[PDB]
Amino acid sequence: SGFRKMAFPSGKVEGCMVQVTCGTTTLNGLWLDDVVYCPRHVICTSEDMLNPNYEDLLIRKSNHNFLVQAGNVQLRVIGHSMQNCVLKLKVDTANPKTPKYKFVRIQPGQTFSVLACYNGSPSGVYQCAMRPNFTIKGSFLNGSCGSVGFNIDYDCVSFCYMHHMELPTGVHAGTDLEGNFYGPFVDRQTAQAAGTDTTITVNVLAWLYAAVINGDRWFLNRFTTTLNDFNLVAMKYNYEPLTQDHVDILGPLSAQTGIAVLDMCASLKELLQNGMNGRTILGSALLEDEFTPFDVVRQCSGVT
Amino acid sequence: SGFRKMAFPSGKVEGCMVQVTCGTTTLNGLWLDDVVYCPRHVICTSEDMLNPNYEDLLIRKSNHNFLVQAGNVQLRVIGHSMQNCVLKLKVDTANPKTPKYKFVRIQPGQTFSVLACYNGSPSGVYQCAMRPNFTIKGSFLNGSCGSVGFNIDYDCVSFCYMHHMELPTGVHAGTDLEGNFYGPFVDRQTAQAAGTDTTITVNVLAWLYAAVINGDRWFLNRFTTTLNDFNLVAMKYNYEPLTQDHVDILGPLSAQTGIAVLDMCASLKELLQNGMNGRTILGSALLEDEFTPFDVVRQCSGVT
Ligand SMILES: O=C(c1cc(=O)[nH]c2ccccc12)N1CCN(c2cccc(C(F)(F)F)c2)CC1
Ligand SMILES: O=C(c1cc(=O)[nH]c2ccccc12)N1CCN(c2cccc(C(F)(F)F)c2)CC1
Repeated sequence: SGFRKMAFPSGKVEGCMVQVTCGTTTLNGLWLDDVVYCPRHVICTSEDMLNPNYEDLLIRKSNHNFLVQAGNVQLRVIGHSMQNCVLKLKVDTANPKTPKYKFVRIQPGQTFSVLACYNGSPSGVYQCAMRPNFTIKGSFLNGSCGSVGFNIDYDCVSFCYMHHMELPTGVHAGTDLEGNFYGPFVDRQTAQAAGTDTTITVNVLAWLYAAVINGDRWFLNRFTTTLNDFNLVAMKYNYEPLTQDHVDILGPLSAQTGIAVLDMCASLKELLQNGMNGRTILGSALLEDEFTPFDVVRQCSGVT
Repeated sequence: SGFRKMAFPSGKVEGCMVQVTCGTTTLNGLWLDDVVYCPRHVICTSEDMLNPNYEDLLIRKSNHNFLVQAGNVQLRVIGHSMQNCVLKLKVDTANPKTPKYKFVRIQPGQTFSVLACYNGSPSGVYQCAMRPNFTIKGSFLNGSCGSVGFNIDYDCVSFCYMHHMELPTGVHAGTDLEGNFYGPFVDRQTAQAAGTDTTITVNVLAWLYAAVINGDRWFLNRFTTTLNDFNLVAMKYNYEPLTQDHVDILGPLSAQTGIAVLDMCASLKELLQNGMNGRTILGSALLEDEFTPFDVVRQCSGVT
C-alpha cells in the first residue's frame, strides 16, 4: 500500500540527453538514432528574443555552428533542419543507447514523467500532468530548455514533451517532439495568456478510488448523484465536465472497490461543497488531479 | 521557477536491479560488483513468518537454491552469507553497470530517492524522507522487497535503504545496505509499534524558503521569535525541536532571501497557530517536511 507521485524510471531517457550549443546559448537536446532534437530558440540572441524571424536566423547558421556534446564526446553535425519549433540536427553517429521509442502528442489531463536537464546532464525526475490549459506546473531553471517528458510502456519510451519556456505566471510551456506547441503559446519573449485552468475531474475521482484502496474512506457517503447534477457542481468549482467516457475509464476502479462511479461523484460533490474540514486524503489537504485512472491502476496493481 | 517533489535520475540504479528467487519466494536484489544484496526474509516460508530462526533457515540453504536473474541472464551464485537482515550472494560475474557507490546510513529527516521494483524490474521512482520514527511513507506492493533508496552526488550513488516490510499502519520499514534496520523494527510478521512521528521542522522551514523564492509570500509576517519561544509551539504541534545547527544549515537560504531564520520561524509559528485559512504554499494546503535545505538549495540553484 501507499500512494506517491511516482515518475517512471528515467534511465532509458538519461542515455539520450545531450548538450546543444549555438553561439553563446546552451540548452539540452534529445539524441535518438542519428538525430538530436532541441528547441529552435537555441539560435536566438538576446536582441531578437522579443520577436525572432527563425527562418532568417537559421539561414545565418551552418552545421558547424551547432555543437552537440554527449557527456564528453563531440557529435559531428552533418545536417540541420527546422520542424515547427524544434531543430533536428543530423549527426554522423547513431545513439547506441537509443531505446524503443515513439513521438506522441498527449491529451490534456494526461500525465507524464519529466527529466530535468542542465548542460545535457539529468538532475532530477518528477511526475506531472498536462493541464487542460496546455501548460505544465513543472520545476525548471535557466538551462532547462530541451528537457523532455515521456511515458514508458514496458520497453518503449513515448516522448511527448520538450521544454521550451516559462510563462511570467511561473507555469511552463513546451512542444511535442514534432515542435508543435501544446496550447496557444509561441516561442517569443512576450506576454502570453496562460488561460483558465480547470481541475481534471476524472483524475480526482481516480485518486479518490486510490484513497479507498489505500485505507482512506472518511469522505465516503450515503449519497449518490446523476451525471447532470454532479456536472453543475463541477462547473461552479471550475472542474472539467465528467462525460460517460470518463465513467467508462473508471469502470475497473469501480469494480475493484465496489463503489459505483456516481457514488464517488457524490462524495466529490460533498468535498467540493464542504471542504476537507481540516482532514486529509492520501496525505493531502486538497483534491489531487495529477493521477490518471491508469496511474492509480498501475500504482495499486504493480505494473513494471 | 516551480517546486516539485523531485527524485534523482534512476538510471545508475536500474542497472543494478536483479531478481532473487529462493524456493517459492521472489523479491529484488541489488547487484554491485560480484555481490547481490537482498532482504534475508527471501528464505522464509509462510509457516516460520511469525518468528523465523534465520540462521537455521539459512543452514538448510545452499548456493544453488538462490536464483539470481538479471533481466534474462542467470547469475552463478558461488557464495552466500547473512549480514544482519541482508543476504550477500556472491556471484561469478561483476555487474558491468556498477556505478561509483557508497553504502551510507542516513539520519531521520533526510530525504532519498526510491526505485520501486517488482521481479527485478524498475516500475517507478519517487522522493521520500526517513521519518523521525525511522519509517518511510512509501508506495510498495507484493514483490517490492529489495527495492532501494539512494542519493546521487554527481556520479556517485550512495545507497541508504533496502525495502523489507510494510507495517499494519500502511507505513514502510527497511534496513541500511549492511542489513541494519532503521528503527526498532525486526523482520518478523508481528505487530510492531511504529512510534510517534514528528514533523521535520528544519525541512518545513527550508520549504518555506523555497516558497518565498518561487513567489509565494502570503505567509510572511512583521513578527519574529526566539529559538526558545518557537520550540514551545513546535512541542505543542509535534514538530522536531529546532537547534542552532538547523539555524546554521538554513544560513544559505536566509542569505538568498534576506529573511532571518527566526523571522521565518515566526511565520511558521503563525501558520501552526492559525492554519492556512484555505490558502496554499507551493501548491499545497499543508506544511511539507520532505525537502531538506540541501534539496531546496539544489532545486532552486540547478545542481546536475
Ligand atoms: O532556461 C530558461 C528558463 C526556462 C524555464 O522554464 N524557467 C526559467 C527560470 C528562470 C530563468 C530561465 C528559465 N530560459 C532560457 C532560454 N529562454 C529563451 C531564450 C530565447 C528565446 C526564448 C523564446 F521562448 F522566446 F523563444 C526563450 C527561455 C528561458
Ligand atoms: O512484498 C511484500 C509487501 C511489501 C510492502 O511494503 N507492502 C506490501 C503490501 C501488500 C502486500 C505485500 C507487501 N511482502 C512480501 C514479503 N513479506 C515478508 C515475507 C516473509 C517474512 C517477512 C518478515 F518481514 F516478517 F520478515 C516479510 C513482506 C510483505
